[PDB]
Amino acid sequence: MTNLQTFELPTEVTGCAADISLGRALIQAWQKDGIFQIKTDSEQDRKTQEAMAASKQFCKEPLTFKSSCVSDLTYSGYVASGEEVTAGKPDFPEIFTVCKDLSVGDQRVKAGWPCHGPVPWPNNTYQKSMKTFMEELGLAGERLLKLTALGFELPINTFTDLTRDGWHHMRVLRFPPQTSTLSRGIGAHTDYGLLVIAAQDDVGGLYIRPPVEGEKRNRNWLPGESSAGMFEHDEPWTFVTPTPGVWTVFPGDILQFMTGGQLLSTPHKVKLNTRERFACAYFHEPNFEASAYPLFEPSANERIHYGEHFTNMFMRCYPDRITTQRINKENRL
Ligand SMILES: NC(=[NH2+])NCCC[C@H](N)C(=O)O
Ligand SMILES: O=C(O)CCC(=O)C(=O)O
Ligand SMILES: [Fe+3]
Repeated sequence: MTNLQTFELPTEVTGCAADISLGRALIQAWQKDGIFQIKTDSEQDRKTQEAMAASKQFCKEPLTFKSSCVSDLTYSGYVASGEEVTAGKPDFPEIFTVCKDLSVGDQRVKAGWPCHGPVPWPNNTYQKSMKTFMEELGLAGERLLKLTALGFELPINTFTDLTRDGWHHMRVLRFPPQTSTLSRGIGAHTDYGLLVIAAQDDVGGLYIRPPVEGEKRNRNWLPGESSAGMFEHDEPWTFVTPTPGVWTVFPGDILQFMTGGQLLSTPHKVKLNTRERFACAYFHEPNFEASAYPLFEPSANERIHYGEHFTNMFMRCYPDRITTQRINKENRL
């Protein structure tokens, strides 16, 4: 598409008539374009800009310091440019991943649950900026999930019943400038949870793939059907033009599975630009222990254990990271 649809969400979603009309409109936009925008208010906008500023300041730190912000208990922390792999090929942003920030005193960490541990924060100002941002993003994700259930004529809490203490996380990204021979930022892929809410500066680089009539889509939660790299050099790829005062929203793997493909996990990719590009991707996820189920295929026994999918995905992102080594050595998976 050449112009994405932009919506205003209400502060509370109760199931009123306007809620149902909006929820249906959001679903139709996903089914046509693969993505839509939501307007941010003054607080959401500010929190977004504060997160971007903290990201830029952190990236100015020496590489030796950034590399120390790592954990062997959680995937939270720093990812160097070229460390992450998508379809076996290195992605080139530097990243700070924020997963659920759990103390070593948390019962799940004491029990050795995979991926559970405290964030290796660079400092407390950075910590406050990202946690405040993710609180705001979580409120938007809960609204979007209630509206999605209403748009499908499902009980309003269908999806939010799966996101109590949800495994929400965020990737804080800086993409370096391109060269004459290299412009790959992140390869084509689909994300893993229910929703992706994303924000970006004014530089530009994100492309998404809308649903395509007659195009079968891999089911990225299954062994031999990874979505990484698929369609990477074939049209259509919609450029997500930087637009002031909005976040973008598209579905992840769990929504595709639960809706039987009536929604599709939106494939997307990032190209390096002539300038460095800052972006934040937020993932509104089920509880780590939640089992997603088919909504429209009754008598279906299939399930996705979300925590298993997250753990499998991040191990494939970072096969050599100390986090992955400890999972392997201690057979946490
Ligand atoms: N942790 C992520 N969400 N990474 C997004 C990029 C795709 C990821 N490297 C993959 O192979 O699936
Ligand atoms: O750079 C972006 O806008 C999104 C990056 C992304 O897809 C991701 O981190 O999952
Ligand atoms: Fe992504």
